[PDB]
Amino acid sequence: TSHCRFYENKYPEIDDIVMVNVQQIAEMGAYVKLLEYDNIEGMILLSELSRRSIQKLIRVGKNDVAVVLRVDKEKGYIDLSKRRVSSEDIIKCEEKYQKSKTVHSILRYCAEKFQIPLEELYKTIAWPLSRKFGHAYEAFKLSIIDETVWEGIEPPSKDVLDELKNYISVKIRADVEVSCFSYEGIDAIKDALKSAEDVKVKLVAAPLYVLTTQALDKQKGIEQLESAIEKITEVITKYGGVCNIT
Amino acid sequence: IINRQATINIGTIGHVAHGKSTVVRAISGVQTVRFLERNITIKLGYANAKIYKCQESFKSDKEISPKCQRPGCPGRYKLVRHVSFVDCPGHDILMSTMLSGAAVMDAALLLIAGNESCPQPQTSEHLAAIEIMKLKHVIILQNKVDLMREESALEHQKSILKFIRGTIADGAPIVPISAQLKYNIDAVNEFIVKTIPVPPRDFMISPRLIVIRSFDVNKPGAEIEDLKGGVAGGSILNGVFKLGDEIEIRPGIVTKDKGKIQCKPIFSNIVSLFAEQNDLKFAVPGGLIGVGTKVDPTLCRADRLVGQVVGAKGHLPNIYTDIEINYFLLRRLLGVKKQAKVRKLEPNEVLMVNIGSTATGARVVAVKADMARLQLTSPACTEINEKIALSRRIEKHWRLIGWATIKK
Repeated sequence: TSHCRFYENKYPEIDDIVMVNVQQIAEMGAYVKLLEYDNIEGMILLSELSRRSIQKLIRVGKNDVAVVLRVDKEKGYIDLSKRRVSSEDIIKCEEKYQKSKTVHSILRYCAEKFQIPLEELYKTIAWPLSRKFGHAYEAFKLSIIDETVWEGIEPPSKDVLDELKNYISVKIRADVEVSCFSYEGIDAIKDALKSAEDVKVKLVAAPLYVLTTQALDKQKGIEQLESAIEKITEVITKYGGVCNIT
Repeated sequence: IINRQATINIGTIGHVAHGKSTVVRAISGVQTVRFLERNITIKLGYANAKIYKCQESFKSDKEISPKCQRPGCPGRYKLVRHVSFVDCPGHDILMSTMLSGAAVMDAALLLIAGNESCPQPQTSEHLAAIEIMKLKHVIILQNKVDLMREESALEHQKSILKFIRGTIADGAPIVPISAQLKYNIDAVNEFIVKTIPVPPRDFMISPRLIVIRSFDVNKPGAEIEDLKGGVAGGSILNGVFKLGDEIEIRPGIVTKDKGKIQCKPIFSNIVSLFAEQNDLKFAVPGGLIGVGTKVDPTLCRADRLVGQVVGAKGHLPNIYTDIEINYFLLRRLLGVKKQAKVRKLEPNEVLMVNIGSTATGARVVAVKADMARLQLTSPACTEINEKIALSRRIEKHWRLIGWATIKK
């Protein structure tokens, strides 16, 4: 089940920014659910929504950037405005929303695993990360780089945490053909193999040797493979045997 | 059970999809490997057989199984002889392998089916070849007998008898046995004991070895470094080998392909021997042994070196390019479906001359009446005289003409 507010408190403040997902329009405006501050409905009247064909769009799926005007902190009533939000911090707001979404996505494995309420899990996550640091995505990033935030809280599920870490955390192939004619052979082959290994190396049938080289930062691959090939070439020519590289 | 290896070689001949492999299976217990990586190198088949005595009406003798239960006696069998089988296909394109098999063989078994065509020239050709290649121990066997009529088989036998008398093979036994229903092999076994003797063999004569098959020991499953040396299946005629000798393949190979060649033939030492089922020390000649030498697993894999002579360090034979052959011609051609007459030799024509086991191309230059001078394209070695069969071309594929001997 999907519930629970993004921040620490249930109800929004004055002047703060929220992102809304629209469900239905006309008659009132948009009494719609929020994706920045809880799943409970918040309404805009048909005046603050538009500035500059207006009725033609705004149905299901489309997102609106809005500022909160009036909050009733007693039973549950939210008032919003679209016109006031200037296009200077809109990008920043969008970024924030994205970060929030990512955080929410991150808090799903736990929900899946131990079959317990999501809100409590969220609360348990938000106490070290969302409280002291500020925004949560950056904190998460920091943790993944250098463990610094997970120290403050004890884990009821360490395995789940490990899984999460794992989730948060390129193979190139080469061909070598061997066909000797000299005295010794198997030993030579072994030697050749030893010059082209360092991760995963496997044998297929007989004439071909297949090795997979792991790339650190995308472009890397030729800077070792070629050397290995050269070494192989150096190896086999001395005794009286021939090897080919396509 | 003692680990005494092969003593004498027995061979099998016939036609494709007839019944040779089945016969072999019936004879033995463990299924063969033959028919790119596994076994595929030569058309020849290698299988083993057991000769065990249990003598403690007239036809009952012995059972192939390790323990006999079918006749009655529960006693332990006497060890007399262990034998190796060479299976050779009679296909119309490939016969070099068959020829090679023949050279090592000292016993021949003919197998022809009953419920098909009766007059076939291929069988006759085979018989002729057998007669040529120093043999008198010929046993005729009938394959499919179970799906035949009551007197037709008898008639066929009579016809066969009528055909075969004016040949080198004098007193040839004819036995009808089934391979699909598993019966009457006791008689065959008895015959094997009776008719075929053992020729004298000693340590005195210099070793001669012929390698027919090639094997590599690389199978998927294990990690990177799980390697074994290259195994070469070599059959011996005369010359006893012990562990600790250098083995060489005679003709040699090109080192660079520009640049002159002077590199000596490939030398290799024995790593692990493979005989019957597992490893042994002494190599008694008269059997096909998978000698695992220091030859590469990459070299011995496909059609590159099939049927070549093997020598040892200490004794040196000789390699020839121009060969000298004395020829004898036959009346009318063998192995043609109608029969055609043999023409006299003509200058400047490509003909295939088979010396012992090798299949090489030869060109005719000068022939008077008896002597023939030939030019070779692929390397060949000469020791004594060898068992020579000639093959000429008239239409499509190869045809036999007669027998030959080397004069020196």
